[PDB]
Amino acid sequence: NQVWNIARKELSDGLRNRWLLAISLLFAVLAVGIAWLGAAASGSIPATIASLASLATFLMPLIALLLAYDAIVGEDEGGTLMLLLTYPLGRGQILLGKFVGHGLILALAVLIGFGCAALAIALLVEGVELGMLFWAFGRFMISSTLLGWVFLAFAYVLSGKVNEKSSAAGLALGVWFLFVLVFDLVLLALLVLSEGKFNPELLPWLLLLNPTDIYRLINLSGFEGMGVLSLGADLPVPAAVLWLCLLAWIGVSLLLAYAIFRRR
Amino acid sequence: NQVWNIARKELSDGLRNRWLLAISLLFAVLAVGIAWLGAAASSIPATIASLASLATFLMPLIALLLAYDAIVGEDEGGTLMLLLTYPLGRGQILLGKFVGHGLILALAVLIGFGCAALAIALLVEGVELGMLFWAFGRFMISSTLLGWVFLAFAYVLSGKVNEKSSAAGLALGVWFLFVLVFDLVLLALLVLSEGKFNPELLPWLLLLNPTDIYRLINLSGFEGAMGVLSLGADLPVPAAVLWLCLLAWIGVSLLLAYAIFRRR
Amino acid sequence: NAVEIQGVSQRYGSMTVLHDLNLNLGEGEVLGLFGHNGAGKTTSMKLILGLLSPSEGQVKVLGRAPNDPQVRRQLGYLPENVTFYPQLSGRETLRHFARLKGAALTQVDELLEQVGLAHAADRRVKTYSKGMRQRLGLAQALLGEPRLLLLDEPTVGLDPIATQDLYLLIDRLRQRGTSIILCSHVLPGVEAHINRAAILAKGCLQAVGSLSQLRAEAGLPVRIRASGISERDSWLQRWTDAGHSARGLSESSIEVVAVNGHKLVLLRQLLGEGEPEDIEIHQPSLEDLYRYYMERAGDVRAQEGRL
Amino acid sequence: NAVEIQGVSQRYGSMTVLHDLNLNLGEGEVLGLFGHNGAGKTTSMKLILGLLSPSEGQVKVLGRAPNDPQVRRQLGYLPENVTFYPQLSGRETLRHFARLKGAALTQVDELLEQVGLAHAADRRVKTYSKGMRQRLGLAQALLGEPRLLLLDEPTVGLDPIATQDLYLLIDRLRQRGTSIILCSHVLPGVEAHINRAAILAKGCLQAVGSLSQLRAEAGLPVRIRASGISERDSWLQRWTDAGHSARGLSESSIEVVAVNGHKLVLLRQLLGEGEPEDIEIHQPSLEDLYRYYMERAGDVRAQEGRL
Repeated sequence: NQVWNIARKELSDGLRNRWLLAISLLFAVLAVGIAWLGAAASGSIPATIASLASLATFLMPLIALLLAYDAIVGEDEGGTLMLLLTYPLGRGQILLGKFVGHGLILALAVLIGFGCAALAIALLVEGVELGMLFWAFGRFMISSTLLGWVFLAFAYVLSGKVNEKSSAAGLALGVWFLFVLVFDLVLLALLVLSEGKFNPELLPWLLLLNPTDIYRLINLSGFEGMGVLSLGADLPVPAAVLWLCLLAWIGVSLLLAYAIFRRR
Repeated sequence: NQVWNIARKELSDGLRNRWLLAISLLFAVLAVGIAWLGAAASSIPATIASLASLATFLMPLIALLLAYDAIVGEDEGGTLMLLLTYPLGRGQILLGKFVGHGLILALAVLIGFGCAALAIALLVEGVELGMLFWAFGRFMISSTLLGWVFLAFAYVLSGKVNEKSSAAGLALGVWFLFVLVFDLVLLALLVLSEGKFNPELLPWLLLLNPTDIYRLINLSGFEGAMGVLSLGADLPVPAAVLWLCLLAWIGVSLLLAYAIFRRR
Repeated sequence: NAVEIQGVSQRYGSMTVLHDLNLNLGEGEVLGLFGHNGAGKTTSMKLILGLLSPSEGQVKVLGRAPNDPQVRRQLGYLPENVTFYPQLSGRETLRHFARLKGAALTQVDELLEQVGLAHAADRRVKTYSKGMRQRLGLAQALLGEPRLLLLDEPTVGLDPIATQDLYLLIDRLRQRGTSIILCSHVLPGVEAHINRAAILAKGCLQAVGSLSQLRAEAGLPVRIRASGISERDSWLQRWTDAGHSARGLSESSIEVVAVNGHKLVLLRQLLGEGEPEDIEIHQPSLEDLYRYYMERAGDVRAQEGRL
Repeated sequence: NAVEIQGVSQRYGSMTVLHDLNLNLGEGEVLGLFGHNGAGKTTSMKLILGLLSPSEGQVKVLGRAPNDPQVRRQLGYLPENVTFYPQLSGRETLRHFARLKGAALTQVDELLEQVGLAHAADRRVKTYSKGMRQRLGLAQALLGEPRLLLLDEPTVGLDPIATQDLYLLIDRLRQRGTSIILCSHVLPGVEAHINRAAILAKGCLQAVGSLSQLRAEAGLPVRIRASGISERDSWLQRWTDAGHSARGLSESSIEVVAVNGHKLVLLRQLLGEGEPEDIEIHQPSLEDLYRYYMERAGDVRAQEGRL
């Protein structure tokens, strides 16, 4: 299948990006930086892992948005997108090959970010009994990939729309502001003002509308011990579908990325 | 003169920049935002301490956004090869790109700080109006003078490299260095070195970074949220000479760019 | 045979950006698509590809529809001003494209020698020139056994030696039975290597034929400088009364400006005196025909100096 | 005399990238600088602009130094590929060069009237094409009525109508008395518009003269293209038997390289036997002279149509 054959390019194009190796090293040295300063200030594991998960609310979009904002429109300025459509491909095989090909980059970024950091934590206590950490970080490594795969797909929606690489970053920095640090911040003020005509108890029953909160919802499941994340503790839904809506924010966003790719 | 004629373009080029009109207005809403809450705290010397930390994070960033593509954006754009065929000097287009970018930064703070200066007239009726000419008037002729250093920092870095993307790699590299590194390594000489390297030549260590001097010139007579600026009363130098090292931090860092541009 | 276009037309909204185009193409004949203000310099060029759909009629590339992958495996294409992925190496860029087109990987190192890129292989695409990228964009079009090439300005930025043998590479290919389509704006330099022209403007086809056909079509004069012609007077006046202009150039040379409908029979009259003595004919070129057919399309000329 | 390059041997790093050219230029002359595979053309183009220092030599522009400010008002120059200022407007970026060269501001509007840009003036330069940027970059080089131009591939991406009209505008200024230097790589086509060619290679000047001077020096074969002959194979088996490398271009179109002892009487075989529909005698072009003047110095011809 040729969807893997375009993904061998974007894996090789992603690893030779100079900025992407800089941020993923900066992700990994801050991955141990919460880990070393969370162990030397302690003596445990789930108390500091929310601060570890709060690091990945910033950088795992910013790894994904730096990697994939110039995938569709970055090949349209180069003209190779017009060349690739003359090649024996579907339109969707370009996008799904870019989504797989950028997808194994940042899957390998958290395996070099968290994987050194979590195995350093097991080699800094020696009596944490490291087999219980596999149920902790294995619930955490999968969600970090599943977070950034949404932000890969949100990058492909914006990069399908715009016509130049310079205005692609103006939407790429816009979505990283809006989803990470604005859409939680509006819900702080929406708690304190919305009580007369719009009841705030009925507010978080359908707060699937920000996946980085769902990234923070899965990483405090059973390990709460917060702020805006206490509103998800009022959910009567189980946490198993809190996985499944985050996987649903890939396929809703990829279908919007596929339909915008057919309008070029 | 030729030097105004190149500056008349660059004044009109920065006003049509879509990027710079965003974060100058983001500076302007953040300037009135701290002034609104600082008036809500009534801490009037704590207002100007907090606004100086805001311009530490943004007046280097506006100056680096304005002039990271100021020399190397002319080279890969091809105009720089054309421009030396004109009746010009090599340094005559550096000064004209300096003055033309510099008056944008003067117009950045006059639309940013000056509405926030008159934001005190909207809410604090009864304050000393005559003190504000000494208060916010110390901001306007210092934030430009920090910003003109980072312009001349940008002409050094955009003169040396030969790629517009690699100039952006030194743009945030120099923005992390003089803002969020040099305060931390001087904090590390207090904490990790325990004052055991050299105690008596601690006050000479501040002139190698303009951003603390910008914090020094605004917190010169008013003390207050200092933090890392605990050597401010330790200086045997008066604050009148603290202007002059900042003007020397233009004139060294401008003349090193003209030494770079002479062998471009 | 290779490309057959039966009366198609194209519209973005309801305005016809291409109107009533009817082309044909043989298996070895190369074709120069020339347009400047009509959209059919490029929207017909996308219509040979599967990038657009024929909204009025249908096209046939190699007897098939142009969206089948069996068509595109034997179809080369080179766009204008293409820059590739600049952090990626040069040899793996072709090794990316050979996996996509289904070409064998043994062809990759041959084609880098065939475009002269082995000294510049295994380097980044950002450290290439304009024409050094144009060798790379040529080389992906030669992948497999490409029956049809579409070259939109293939010689821009190239070396002057590298321009000429590229046409000899094309003349290697059209003698091998693979018809190409050229799309240039620089008209001298493709007119020595084109086989028939496809000049069109204002969204419609103006003229299609050979360069001998269009000078037979357009009434357009030639200049026949015949050096060394003896006796100077009766051989001068004999073209003036025959409907032509004979320049009385005083260095024993007669320059006849004719109408070229009687082209060869004056040329046989130029061997009728026995001493033609190294004559020179100046046919009107491709851009001289391009100035004609804009007036046939109604595009007026400029002033005495404008552009 | 406008340009007097006398004995200039430019080196850096003991490389000798330009070795001892003696290049003169008249007043109404138009010159063609042609060079590749080295720094021959581009450094000599930098030497006449005065932005590169003449190491061991004088470059007398109009009798004066090339870094004087008065000679840079009488000079115009168009570079390689200028994406000018993508946030500026079209009228303002030529007004920006109007104050820079010191021209009057009643010239910037009529130059956008002259060069066909007034319909797209007062628009952003990022919305311009490559052809409109070359339209724009021509107009700053025409600014202030200069006495010396320097155009470095001025017709790339350009309209083929406006490609023809630009050489009319050069010949408008050739009749004004302003010397023009072309630095092209689209060299078939400029030979109808230049007066002298200057081919240089490996940092050394190979040949300078007119095309009458180069064809008299360089003995070249003459391409006799004939289309529409009766049997194509009967002549390709005969012209190769006569000692001429003849090939076919269609099912009936041949061209024959001559020797000019065989250009005349062997052309009598073409008319009275196997009658074509057209005979187009090509002169040895400036592209053909470039292949000779390369192969005097080095760079032997690539095998079987590669590169």
